[PDB]
Amino acid sequence: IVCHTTATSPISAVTCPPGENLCYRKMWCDVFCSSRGKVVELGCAATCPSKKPYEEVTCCSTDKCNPHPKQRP
Amino acid sequence: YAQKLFNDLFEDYSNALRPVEDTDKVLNVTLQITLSQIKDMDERNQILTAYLWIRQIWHDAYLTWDRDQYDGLDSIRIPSDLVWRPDIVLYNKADPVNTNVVLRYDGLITWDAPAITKSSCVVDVTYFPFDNQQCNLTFGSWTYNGNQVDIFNALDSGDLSDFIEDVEWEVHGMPAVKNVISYGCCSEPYPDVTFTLLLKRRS
Ligand SMILES: *[C@@H]1O[C@H](CO)[C@@H](O)[C@H](O)[C@H]1NC(C)=O
Ligand SMILES: *[C@@H]1O[C@H](CO)[C@@H](O)[C@H](O)[C@H]1NC(C)=O
Repeated sequence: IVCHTTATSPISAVTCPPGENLCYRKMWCDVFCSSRGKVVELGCAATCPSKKPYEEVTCCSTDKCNPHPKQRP
Repeated sequence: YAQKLFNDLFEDYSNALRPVEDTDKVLNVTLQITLSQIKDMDERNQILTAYLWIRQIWHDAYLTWDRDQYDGLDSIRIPSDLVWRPDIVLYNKADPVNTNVVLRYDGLITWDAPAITKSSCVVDVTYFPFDNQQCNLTFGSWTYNGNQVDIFNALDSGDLSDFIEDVEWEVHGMPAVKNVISYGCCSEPYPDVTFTLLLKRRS
């Protein structure tokens, strides 16, 4: 699978590992949140990460499918 | 005198706009802390209080002068609030005294400055010795992406050298790491270095 990963500067596309089939999106909060909205971690995962109390977490199984709120897939 | 060097570099310059020749190239900055003292390891709130010196170095394309023809004066010290600064702050904060900068003939600026920081620490203990405490210190700009300002550590350790051996707390490591933070608001990532301090104690 090809996912966006945020480990990279600038943000770009990577082919996930073997077994890590899903692309995900994670968003929690800094308290820069007010000032610069929401911190985003994009990447790959084997199973969709269960996580946290406060999220805007999203899985997908398509190529392309976890972009930052940058633009559209 | 250097006051006619300082005549100045400052009618066609005020600290607002980044001193690059045109906007969408990048101004890098070298950053390193020199840990001086562990003021208090507040164990029961997990807050570390620390005294530090903060090295920041960068080029200002507008503050250049040819030395030979200003009677060869290499460089001047001038007010930090008077030159563009990467508004580089502490990201890791939980809860600082103005100084001056060594500007060079080639428009290179060297700003050391001292800080007090209350930053949060975390325990998970083994990596034994009996008690390690991790205290991260994360620095990055307050107003500029890595596409306006990229920020590099001077080396992959935080400078102990003039560290001042506290009696109950023992710096075992202070490695540095460089990351980007995405931030759903927008607009390129935000570069940040993390000095990571690991202590233990004699019983
Ligand atoms: C920023 O730093 C890199 C090396 O880290 C350097 O190659 C680059 O030229 C610097 N930026 C500019 C605009 O020169
Ligand atoms: C400290 O920072 C490093 C890298 O910046 C990271 O591996 C570690 O999880 C951080 N510790 C805490 C408590 O955030």
